[PDB]
Formats: sequence, structure tokens, C-alpha cells
Amino acid sequence: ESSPTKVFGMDPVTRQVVVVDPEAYTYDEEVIKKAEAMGKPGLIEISPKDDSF
Amino acid sequence: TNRSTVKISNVPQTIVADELLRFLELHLGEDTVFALEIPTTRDNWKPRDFARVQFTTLEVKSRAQLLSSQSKLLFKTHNLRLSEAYDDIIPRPVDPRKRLDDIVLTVGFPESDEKRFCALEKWDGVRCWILTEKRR
Amino acid sequence: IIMFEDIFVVDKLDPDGKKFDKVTRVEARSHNLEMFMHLDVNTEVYPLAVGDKFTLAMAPTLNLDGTPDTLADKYEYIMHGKLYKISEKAELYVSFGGLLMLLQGDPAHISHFELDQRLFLLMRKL
Repeated sequence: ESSPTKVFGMDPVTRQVVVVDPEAYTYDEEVIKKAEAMGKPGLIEISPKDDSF
Repeated sequence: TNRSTVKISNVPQTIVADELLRFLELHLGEDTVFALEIPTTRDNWKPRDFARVQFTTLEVKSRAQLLSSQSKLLFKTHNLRLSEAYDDIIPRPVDPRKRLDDIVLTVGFPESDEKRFCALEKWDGVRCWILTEKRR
Repeated sequence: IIMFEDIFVVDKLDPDGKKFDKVTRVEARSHNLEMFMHLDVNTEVYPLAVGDKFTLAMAPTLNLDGTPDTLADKYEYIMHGKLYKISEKAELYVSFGGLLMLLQGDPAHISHFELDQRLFLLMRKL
């Protein structure tokens, strides 16, 4: 629920999180800040690709 | 091993005792923290940078020390360093056997040469704590 | 080719944080030489935790046998700075472009360092 857009989805059969529609993150530091607040600093690392547009 | 009270080195200035208690109970076992007090430079609106926490069992204290030595305690991007304290928050012995509740206490003196003991006043439901470090 | 080389063990950090996004001053005590060191290492880029062991070396140049002003494959934290204060158990003050370094050891251990010279900082975490 911390992500403003639909980037991370919940998989019911495996009871874990997945990545669906990765090109909707909008480069907003929301999931990273939530992970840092919850106690996981290096949980999700998102970096922009330089040679892809 | 003499006392179970542990002093935390650095804690954030914006936290409350409940948050730290919840963090400790999440990392450690459930309701394994007896007392937690954060000193304040004012009456009720300016806590200090350190805090003192007293655990229930010495094994919990050893586990907390081991976790702190490995830098596995991260509470609000702050590394909690644990060190020994000077005195306990409450003078309570760390033993499940030395704590006696609901026992009969009476006072008196021997009456005659025979093995007889007269009771002056009797009290019921008293609490007896045996402290070895304090010798009392 | 290398003036100083010893194994260091970190003791404590000044910020004591994981995501402070700020330079962290380290305090590593040397072994078999009894030397105390201060250094500003960016934890976000180069992670360092209390209790880890790392080696440290200082050389006037990175070339082999001369050519002042190929050690890149061995070490991984190469820096460049200048020593601007030697007078204080002697101590050193080298600024790596604003990153202050304090190397307080023994007087006999630090004797081949001239004032106002360019030196490198080779570091590896084993």
C-alpha cells in the first residue's frame, strides 16, 4: 500500500510479493522509505538504467 | 552476570519508551523486558541520548549482548550499543526461585529452655525477596 | 614502494547509522603496532561495520618502482590526499579533498613522511 502506483503485487499461491508492470514506479521514494522505516534498509534497490529509454 | 540491567548507548531523541519496548519484544522473546526508563533533562519533555533496560532472565541479557555485538539491532537507522549498568532500575533478584509470594510471616522470641517459639503478631500474604549481591 | 602497511580493526563509529546519507568517521585500532586512526568513509558506497578487519597501505605513487605523480587490482579503496601537519606518539593529518584523516601511532613508526607531500591511501577489507 505504500507504493503510489501499481508496481508490486501480492502473489496468493506463494504468499510473497512479485513485480508486475515494472515501468510504473515514477521514481518516487515511497517503497524505499517504508522499507527503511520498517527496519530493512537494503530490501528493495531501484536504480535507473542509462542505456534504456 | 551479577545484574541483568543493560545500558543502551545511543537512541533517537524522538522515540518513546513504548516504541523501544515493542522493538525489543519483537527482536527478543515476548514480554522479556521488565523495566525501561529513559532519563530526561527536563520534567517530561526532554529525553537524553541513552536509556537503561532491565531484563527478566540472564539468558535474555546474554542474547541481547550477542545481538548488539554483531550489530543486528537497527532501530530507526540507529545502531543500539549495549553496555553494563551501575545499578538496577528495581532491586529485584534475577531468579524465579528466590521470589516468594503469599507466605506467612510472624515474629517472636523463644519462650523457655525448651524448643518453643511464641508468636507475637502474624502477617499473611507477605512478599519475600532474597538478594545475594546486595546481601539483604 | 609502500611506506606504511598494517592490519586495522574498527572499534566504533561516530554517527552509528545505516542510512544517514552522511560521511561516517571510523576509529580503528591497529594490531602489533598500537596505532589509532581516524578516517571518513562513506558507508552508503563502501559499507563498514564495527568488528570487521581491513588492511591499509600508503604509497607516494601507484606506479611500480618510480614515476611519482598498477595497484588497482589489489586494493579497492584507493584515494589521494596531502599531509599538511606532522607535529603533534606522533600523529598525522592528511586531507583527501576534505576527508580528514588522523593517524596517531608511535614516533618511530612514522618517520619517513615529509611535510606537504602527495600520498595515496590503499585499503582492502580482506
